Amino acid sequence: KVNKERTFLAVKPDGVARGLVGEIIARYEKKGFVLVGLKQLVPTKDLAESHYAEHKERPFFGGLVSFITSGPVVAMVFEGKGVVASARLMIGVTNPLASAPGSIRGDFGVDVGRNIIGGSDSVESANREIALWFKPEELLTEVKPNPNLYE
Repeated sequence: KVNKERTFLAVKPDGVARGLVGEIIARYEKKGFVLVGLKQLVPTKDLAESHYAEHKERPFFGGLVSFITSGPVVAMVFEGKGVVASARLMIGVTNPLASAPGSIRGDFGVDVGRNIIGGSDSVESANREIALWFKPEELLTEVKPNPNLYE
């Protein structure tokens, strides 16, 4: 069902180094989304290249891959109604300087290349990304819907 949609979010090495992990997780918890997967890791080049495959024909791909593998990342899966599009709205837009106050990039970022966090752009991409970053055994099996959040 609709309330069981999931998205993949990565706090990138800049977000981790700046001590923004808890702030970010708290925003998603307060919204009512449920954490169904979480880990810190240093991504491998193989994983990073697959993660960023949509950009592989562009010159900036190499820099995205080098950066995401340059230090720890906090990988997360959140679940809830419309979580893919909502999590993106909560992040802001590609340019942090154009991101509205209240959004994560709007409150915390200034540079496209140090954009703190990325989220899946679609349900199809989210399913692909979740399977890339997490083994099925690392994900919660089932979330009972909170009646205070869902009718």
